[PDB]
Amino acid sequence: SYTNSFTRGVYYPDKVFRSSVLHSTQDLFLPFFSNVTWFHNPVLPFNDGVYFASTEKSNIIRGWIFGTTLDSKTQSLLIVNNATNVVIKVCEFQFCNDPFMESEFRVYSSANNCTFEYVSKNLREFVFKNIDGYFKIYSKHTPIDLPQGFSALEPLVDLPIGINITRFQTLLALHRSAYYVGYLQPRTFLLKYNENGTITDAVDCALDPLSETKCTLKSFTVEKGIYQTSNFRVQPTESIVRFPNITNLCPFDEVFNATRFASVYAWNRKRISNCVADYSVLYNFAPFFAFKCYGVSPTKLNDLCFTNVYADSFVIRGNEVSQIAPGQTGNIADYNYKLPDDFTGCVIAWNSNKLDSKVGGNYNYLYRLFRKSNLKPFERDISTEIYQAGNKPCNGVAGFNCYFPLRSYGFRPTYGVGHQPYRVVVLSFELLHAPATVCGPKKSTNLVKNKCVNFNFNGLTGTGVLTESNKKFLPFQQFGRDIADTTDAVRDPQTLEILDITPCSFGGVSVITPGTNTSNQVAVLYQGVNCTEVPSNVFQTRAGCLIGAEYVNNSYECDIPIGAGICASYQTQSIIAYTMSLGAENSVAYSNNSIAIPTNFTISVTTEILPVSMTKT
Amino acid sequence: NFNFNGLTGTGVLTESNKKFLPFQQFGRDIADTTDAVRDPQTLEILDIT
Amino acid sequence: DILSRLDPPEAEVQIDRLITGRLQSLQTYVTQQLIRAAEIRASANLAATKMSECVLGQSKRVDFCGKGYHLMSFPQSAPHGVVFLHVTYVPAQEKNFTTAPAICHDGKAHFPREGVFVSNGTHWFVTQRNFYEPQIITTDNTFVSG
Amino acid sequence: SVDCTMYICGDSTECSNLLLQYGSFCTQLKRALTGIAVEQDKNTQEVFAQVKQIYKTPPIKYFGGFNFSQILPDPSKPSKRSPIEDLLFNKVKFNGLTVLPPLLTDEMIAQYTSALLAGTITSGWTFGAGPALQIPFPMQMAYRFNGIGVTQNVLYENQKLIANQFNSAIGKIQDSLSALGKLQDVVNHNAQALNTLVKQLSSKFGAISSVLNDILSRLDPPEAEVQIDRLITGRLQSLQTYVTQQLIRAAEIRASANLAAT
Amino acid sequence: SVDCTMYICGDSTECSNLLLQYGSFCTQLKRALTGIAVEQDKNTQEVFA
Ligand SMILES: *[C@@H]1O[C@H](CO)[C@@H](O[C@@H]2O[C@H](CO)[C@@H](O)[C@H](O)[C@H]2NC(C)=O)[C@H](O)[C@H]1NC(C)=O
Ligand SMILES: *[C@@H]1O[C@H](CO)[C@@H](O[C@@H]2O[C@H](CO)[C@@H](O)[C@H](O)[C@H]2NC(C)=O)[C@H](O)[C@H]1NC(C)=O
Ligand SMILES: *[C@@H]1O[C@H](CO)[C@@H](O[C@@H]2O[C@H](CO)[C@@H](O)[C@H](O)[C@H]2NC(C)=O)[C@H](O)[C@H]1NC(C)=O
Ligand SMILES: *[C@@H]1O[C@H](CO)[C@@H](O[C@@H]2O[C@H](CO)[C@@H](O)[C@H](O)[C@H]2NC(C)=O)[C@H](O)[C@H]1NC(C)=O
Ligand SMILES: *[C@@H]1O[C@H](CO)[C@@H](O[C@@H]2O[C@H](CO)[C@@H](O)[C@H](O)[C@H]2NC(C)=O)[C@H](O)[C@H]1NC(C)=O
Ligand SMILES: *[C@@H]1O[C@H](CO)[C@@H](O[C@@H]2O[C@H](CO)[C@@H](O)[C@H](O)[C@H]2NC(C)=O)[C@H](O)[C@H]1NC(C)=O
Ligand SMILES: *[C@@H]1O[C@H](CO)[C@@H](O[C@@H]2O[C@H](CO)[C@@H](O)[C@H](O)[C@H]2NC(C)=O)[C@H](O)[C@H]1NC(C)=O
Ligand SMILES: *[C@@H]1O[C@H](CO)[C@@H](O)[C@H](O)[C@H]1NC(C)=O
Ligand SMILES: *[C@@H]1O[C@H](CO)[C@@H](O)[C@H](O)[C@H]1NC(C)=O
Ligand SMILES: *[C@@H]1O[C@H](CO)[C@@H](O)[C@H](O)[C@H]1NC(C)=O
Ligand SMILES: *[C@@H]1O[C@H](CO)[C@@H](O)[C@H](O)[C@H]1NC(C)=O
Ligand SMILES: *[C@@H]1O[C@H](CO)[C@@H](O)[C@H](O)[C@H]1NC(C)=O
Ligand SMILES: *[C@@H]1O[C@H](CO)[C@@H](O)[C@H](O)[C@H]1NC(C)=O
Ligand SMILES: *[C@@H]1O[C@H](CO)[C@@H](O)[C@H](O)[C@H]1NC(C)=O
Ligand SMILES: *[C@@H]1O[C@H](CO)[C@@H](O)[C@H](O)[C@H]1NC(C)=O
Ligand SMILES: *[C@@H]1O[C@H](CO)[C@@H](O)[C@H](O)[C@H]1NC(C)=O
Repeated sequence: SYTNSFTRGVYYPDKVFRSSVLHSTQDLFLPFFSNVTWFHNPVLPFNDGVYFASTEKSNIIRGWIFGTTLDSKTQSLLIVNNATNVVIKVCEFQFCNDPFMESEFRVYSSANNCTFEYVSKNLREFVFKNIDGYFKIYSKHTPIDLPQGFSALEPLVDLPIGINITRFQTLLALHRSAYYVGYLQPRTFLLKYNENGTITDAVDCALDPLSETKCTLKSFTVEKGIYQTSNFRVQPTESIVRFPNITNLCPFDEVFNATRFASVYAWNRKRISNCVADYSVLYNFAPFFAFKCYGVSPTKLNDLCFTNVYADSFVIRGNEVSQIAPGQTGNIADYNYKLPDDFTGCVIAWNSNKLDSKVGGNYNYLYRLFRKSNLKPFERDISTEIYQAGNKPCNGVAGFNCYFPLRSYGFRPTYGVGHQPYRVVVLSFELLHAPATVCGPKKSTNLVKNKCVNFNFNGLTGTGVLTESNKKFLPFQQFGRDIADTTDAVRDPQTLEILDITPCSFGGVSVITPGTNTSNQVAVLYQGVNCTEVPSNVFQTRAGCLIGAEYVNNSYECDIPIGAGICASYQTQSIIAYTMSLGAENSVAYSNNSIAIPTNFTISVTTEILPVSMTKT
Repeated sequence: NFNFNGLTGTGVLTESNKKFLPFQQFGRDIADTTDAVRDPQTLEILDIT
Repeated sequence: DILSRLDPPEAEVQIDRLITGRLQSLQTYVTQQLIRAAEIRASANLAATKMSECVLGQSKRVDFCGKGYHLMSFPQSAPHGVVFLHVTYVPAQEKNFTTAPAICHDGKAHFPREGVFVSNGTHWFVTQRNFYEPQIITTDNTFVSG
Repeated sequence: SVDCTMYICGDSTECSNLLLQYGSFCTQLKRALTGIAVEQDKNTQEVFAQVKQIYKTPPIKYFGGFNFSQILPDPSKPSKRSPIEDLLFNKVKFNGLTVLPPLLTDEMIAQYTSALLAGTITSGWTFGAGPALQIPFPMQMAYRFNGIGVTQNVLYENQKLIANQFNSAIGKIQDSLSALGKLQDVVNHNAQALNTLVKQLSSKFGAISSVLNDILSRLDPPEAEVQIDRLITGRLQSLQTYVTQQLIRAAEIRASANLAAT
Repeated sequence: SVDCTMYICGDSTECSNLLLQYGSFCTQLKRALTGIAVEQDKNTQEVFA
């Protein structure tokens, strides 16, 4: 259900005293004229405070339960009140799922680790809130569906508990031999204090189109006139990020498909240039066996930008792929190909048995296994000088202590894993000094028009409505600016069309009132807002859109001036708009031989008031 | 030079004729400046010229 | 709070922020009073001018000492200013008559010395311009030229 | 009218909580500018709205010779301006800034002027003190010469000469027009203050940048609060300069409107 | 009249370049003082001439 509150759930925001002072406060209240659920039970949410009213001469409500889990294994709050007085308590409980001679208290069956103790028709109101670990309760008991009136609630307790609350329940006294639940929202009120210091009236701000006013003037009585209270601001929808196309993919398609790879000792080296790089070819390309990326993650390859993308490729034995990695050793990684210790590239490696595995031995791929000292990172050595291990110089003849430095793999299809030829490719980035280079690919986003949108046109970030233009750029210019140097037109990278940009459509909001001593009807003017972009009586004026007043064809004396010849009055009641009357119409009976002469006169008396001084401060 | 449980100020303390609500410690004139306090021990309202 | 949770080299920075803010606000306050002070002074100069010209004399200036023809004014004091009570002459109850710029008699042109020639339908008289009071057309209230 | 929050911060919402920490400076700007806005419509009413009824001239429009067609409205126009008024009007949105329309349209002002012209040509000065009293215009001119110490026969015997000489003398006024620099200066002074107010947003005031979003994009909050606070102070000073000058300049146009009403 | 650069910096190149980060404040200062200096000669022509 949902009952309609009137002006309920207003409590003293704090200590402090205060006499006749229309004080403005911001805090957690129950909004005026709110939708409050009705119960005659289940676990209810908390979310931010609770309003709790009830009606009944007897006492049916027998405490509350609060907390996060409403169960054991964690501490919770329990508030009961027998015929003695209120008992606050905070322990770890075990609550009956249905809690309720003249014997009672079958609510819980455990009270461990108690951290707080305390002992000591009709409308009984409560306000519950929980801020910075403090659980506040306001209450008042006033004797008489709820009625209609105002009554401020005073603090009851101050409880330094620390407890978190997200849900709560209620407790009722059964028969063996009606309550409300609201919630609080951050609102602003204008509170009227009497000379005794109590709150006698209030105004809900951010509510009616009117009250939106009582808050601006800091009063509960508004005099007739027109008041500027707020503003209208159209909001943008959707976020469209436009960009160019591609131009060039920068063909990985060869380096990863070269029919004749290179032996490891003389490994090929292809350097990417300024291009478009789409690694979505890879991560979702072949089946692969090894793909490890050291500098950057495998998914963020399409949102960074690097200068030089080096690509190495070769073939090696199976169980040696564990050596293409920063800081390793072995006959292959020692001196055939050495990756540094601060690598930033990305290693890919897969099996290519069926493509580079011929029967009878395929002796093309060599791999050096003799050298003076280990290699340098990214260095290359292709010599064929005969090794020398002994002490007698070789003079370039194989034999004793003079070994050829190059051997060849084999690769017959009938090998086990770890000896079949694997193909390895490695990527390596480096950003020397370039201002910008090959980056990831750009995700477009279409392009809608005639809508306030959040746009980005390849770096140009802004907000506004996009419309077809009539400007003509030069055939090298992307966007235009107006006088005072603000962007007002762009060119779409893809379609090459010029589009104008215009902010949303804000403006002031004014409230037209006949005076609270006449009526509570009101009309609202949205200043220079078109009547199609505002979200009966809608009237368009050169000053904006007037809503809530009827426009008539008569002409009266101006009462409340709107602007551009339009005034408003409270006559015909209701609220209307119209065009002012300057005055009557007199037609003098002029002729070339007629005169008018007075035969009587009156003595008239008028006053004029003039300020002469001010206060000396 | 006075301090009433946190309220720091300067001025002359005199017997008042205001009546606070039975939960209020002090108050603030129009323009929100403290002009009266309650003594925590004796529970009497004093003006602070 | 600034001199209790900061060392001297750290509290100076926070005090300068308060001085700058409060000084800016106080300097704005005094500038706005100079701007308003010129306006009250200009109003007082107008009140002093009307005191001489409306109370100590009879003015012919149009709409300066009330609405109508100025007869007299009386001052009254007010808390921060002055109130003038303006007494004016206002004509009422006009009738139409017929006029002529001059009268021909003996071949000569006669003009009024201080009035206007009017006709009630059958006879011609001279009136004063602000109050209807006919007189007989004579050689005592007219002059001849041409 | 300037939107204080949109001028200083500009769209950003992290800024709004910081701007609230400077107190009521934005309230002062709105109150000060509203005072100007209300007075500018009152200035116009006091100069022109000095007539109760809207007077009209008779159809014939022939006042003993004198020819006033250059100052009376032209019935063959949508605007109903006079020939001379047509010459007079032929010679003279941003980041939170807006221009409000006047309360009185220029058609309504033209109606006040035609009422003053029709009252004067038919009843002289009598309608400003009471009821309008008709008198022939030739006789009105003769009283006016009497007021300056000239005997009234000088007009009555020379009526044609004075009317013909007047008609040429007024006719020369258009030649001197086809001057209004005092009216263009008012337009220029406000246009210059609005062009300067907007340009002052592209200033760093000694901060790392001049854009409150870019600061965050390349800096942590602890240091971004300081950089944004510097820009806020600078642009808040811009608004104080702007509003102070509008008040000083509005007093000058008010003194001019008082002279024109007098 | 006041030269803004001589007042603020006073023959200092480090300061003079820093003035470029404040925009057109000197433009406003020169026009404000010049606009009221021209009126001072007009004031004397209207009284005596
Ligand atoms: C790498 O090369 C192979 C073969 O050279 C390409 O595979 C072709 O696959 C498509 C899709 O099934 C077929 O339509 C073609 O006929 C195949 N080529 C041949 C010669 O038959 C493969 O597309 C290449 N890689 C990329 C990324 O394009
Ligand atoms: C960017 O790519 C799009 C396609 O994705 C191009 O769109 C073509 O535009 C021409 C006219 O210029 C049309 O005739 C084609 O039919 C369009 N193609 C498609 C698929 O719609 C666009 O021209 C490209 N932009 C540039 C600058 O080259
Ligand atoms: C002066 O006489 C004229 C007529 O010559 C009066 O004007 C007319 O008044 C009647 C109403 O009584 C109107 O219906 C006519 O339209 C008027 N005529 C014109 C041309 O306007 C006028 O009332 C008389 N004035 C006085 C003060 O009695
Ligand atoms: C001039 O007008 C006044 C009214 O303004 C006339 O005086 C009134 O006369 C009537 C009729 O005798 C009385 O009932 C009123 O009491 C008088 N008013 C006042 C204020 O005394 C006066 O008679 C008119 N004069 C002429 C010559 O007609
Ligand atoms: C704080 O303690 C003092 C005593 O130190 C209390 O003073 C008593 O006040 C009552 C009246 O309220 C007197 O009848 C007693 O005689 C006082 N006692 C003494 C020793 O003077 C004071 O009431 C206490 N305050 C509170 C709020 O309980
Ligand atoms: C114009 O005024 C004159 C003077 O009042 C009027 O003439 C007199 O009228 C009275 C009666 O009202 C007679 O007793 C006199 O004998 C008249 N005098 C003369 C010299 O004849 C005259 O009637 C008025 N005209 C109109 C049209 O009212
Ligand atoms: C009032 O003056 C205007 C000129 O300012 C007269 O209108 C012009 O009259 C001449 C002939 O004398 C024509 O050639 C022009 O074409 C007329 N101008 C227009 C705009 O029509 C007007 O006739 C004068 N009125 C009187 C009653 O003499
Ligand atoms: C409560 O508010 C809802 C809208 O939120 C409305 O539909 C409903 O009718 C209201 N209930 C009552 C009892 O007014
Ligand atoms: C009232 O309830 C509290 C909490 O259960 C208990 O401690 C107290 O003894 C009760 N009083 C009586 C009279 O039963
Ligand atoms: C309460 O019990 C919990 C375990 O359920 C324990 O972690 C906590 O220390 C206990 N509190 C006290 C005060 O003993
Ligand atoms: C309450 O829950 C929040 C998470 O929702 C947690 O961060 C916070 O520490 C809790 N408060 C207490 C007092 O345990
Ligand atoms: C409370 O206020 C009423 C007026 O509403 C006044 O008559 C009464 O004296 C006040 N009570 C006290 C204790 O001041
Ligand atoms: C204002 O209210 C009072 C009663 O409080 C009433 O006498 C008066 O007529 C009202 N004024 C208007 C303009 O309605
Ligand atoms: C509002 O927009 C519509 C088009 O959507 C246009 O026809 C209308 O003239 C606009 N109103 C104003 C006041 O500009
Ligand atoms: C006002 O009159 C116009 C014709 O001049 C007519 O079209 C329009 O409907 C009228 N307005 C009302 C509200 O009757
Ligand atoms: C008097 O006015 C009429 C028009 O009403 C005009 O025809 C006539 O010429 C005028 N008489 C004189 C003498 O100007």
